[PDB]
Amino acid sequence: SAGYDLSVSTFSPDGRLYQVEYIYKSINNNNTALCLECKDGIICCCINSNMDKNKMIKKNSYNRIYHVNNNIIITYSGFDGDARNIIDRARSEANTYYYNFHTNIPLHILVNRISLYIHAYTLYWHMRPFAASIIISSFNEKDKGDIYCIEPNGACYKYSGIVIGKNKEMFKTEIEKKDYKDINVRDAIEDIYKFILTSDDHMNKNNLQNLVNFSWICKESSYEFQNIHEEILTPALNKAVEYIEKL
Amino acid sequence: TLGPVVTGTSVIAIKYKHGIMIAADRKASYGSYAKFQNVERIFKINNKTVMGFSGELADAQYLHELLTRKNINNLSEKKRKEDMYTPQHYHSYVSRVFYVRKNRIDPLFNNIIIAGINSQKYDNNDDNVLLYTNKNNNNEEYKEIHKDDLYIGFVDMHGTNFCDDYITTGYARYFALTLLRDHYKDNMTEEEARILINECLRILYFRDATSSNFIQIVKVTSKGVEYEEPYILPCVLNSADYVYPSTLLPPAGCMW
Repeated sequence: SAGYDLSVSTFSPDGRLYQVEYIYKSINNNNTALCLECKDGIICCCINSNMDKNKMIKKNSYNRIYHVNNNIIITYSGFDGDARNIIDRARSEANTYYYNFHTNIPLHILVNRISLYIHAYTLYWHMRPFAASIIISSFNEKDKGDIYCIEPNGACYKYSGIVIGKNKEMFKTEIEKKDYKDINVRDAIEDIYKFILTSDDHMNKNNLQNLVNFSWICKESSYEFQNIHEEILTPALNKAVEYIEKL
Repeated sequence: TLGPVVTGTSVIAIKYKHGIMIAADRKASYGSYAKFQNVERIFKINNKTVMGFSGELADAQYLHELLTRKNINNLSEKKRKEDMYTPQHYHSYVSRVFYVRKNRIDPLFNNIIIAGINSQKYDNNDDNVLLYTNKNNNNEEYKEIHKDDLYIGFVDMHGTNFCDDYITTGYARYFALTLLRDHYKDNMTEEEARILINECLRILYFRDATSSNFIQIVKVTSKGVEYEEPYILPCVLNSADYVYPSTLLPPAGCMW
């Protein structure tokens, strides 16, 4: 602070940009999103636990998982409007790439372009920086999984599994126990439900159905985007719930 | 574009009892030169919509790009199968593009056919769309689709647009259309529709210099958009007088 935290274009005397750190705090307070690489696909999950008191919301109507070309998963934690802005930009870059080259934009190039777009809103004294971190991921047989997470400061890193948003540390502690590169996405579903039950103290076995978005790109879906059907999420939810209530 | 340079000739699209059957020979000519003989001229827009073109190939490829990305963005926002754009929607979009370009005196040198299935009640293909995989190439039967649920639209260079039970472009507007107005009927089977389309294409082969007999057939049905295996159409002359030698005719006079 000390007057150096009122603008995203002023460095503090210790070399820090405080508006960016305040955005980070906002994101860490927001809902949880995670993406996990498995043996035959990637699995993404958003836990909308901030909406637990919103009883009148239409069941399963709030979804934070989108896709780019029907084969890239993009999700976020942070402001919905800013995330929609960034997703629109991602799709616009994909359209432009196809128009120019007649092939789909590679994942890593798209990540670089999105991160540059985000970074450009941290440079001027009259623009609000985006308050959202983005997960962008794909999967195909030959390359296996690619998961990138873009920060509000504009830094993109590559992960085997990522958790952003609230309670991310506990989720990471649970995620890191098992090597999911040798587990199948279907089997990972139950693990994820168990992790949700433990880590998010606002989530119980009653609102697990209406507060969690599940999507994947896997062999079963021909390596194209798909929301996991309730006929697959139901047995996994029941099993996680009974196992947890046992202990 | 200032005028046609590389052109495709003619497309035929008709409704039959299981959906749309659209045909075009796989030929693109450089003037009177048949430079390309294996050209695709019918494109898939989505699982229920196809685009055929005659005229300039570059303009047709431009339009195909536009529609490909339009369908992609449609799928990006989809939350239920009803949200997918209908053939009527794409026909309106193409008619609008053409109208705007006419007003600038900058038209695409094409005639376009937009055809497909205008309903979502006959199957659940748009529940999980695959852009880069095809599962048809399971052992289910076609659904009879009511004619009113099928759509065949036409757009020309000036933006003229309309719909009908059968649409033709190019020389099919004379040769094929005559036989269709004479002989088309509702609820034809795939066999009858194919026979009629083949008769039209045979006449075109015999009377249109730009045409070929290597025919691509595409079907839009409850199973989605299906590309049939291209096939050579057998075209034999319908009179022995053509084959009679000239030397057997009288040598005197204008005998030729």
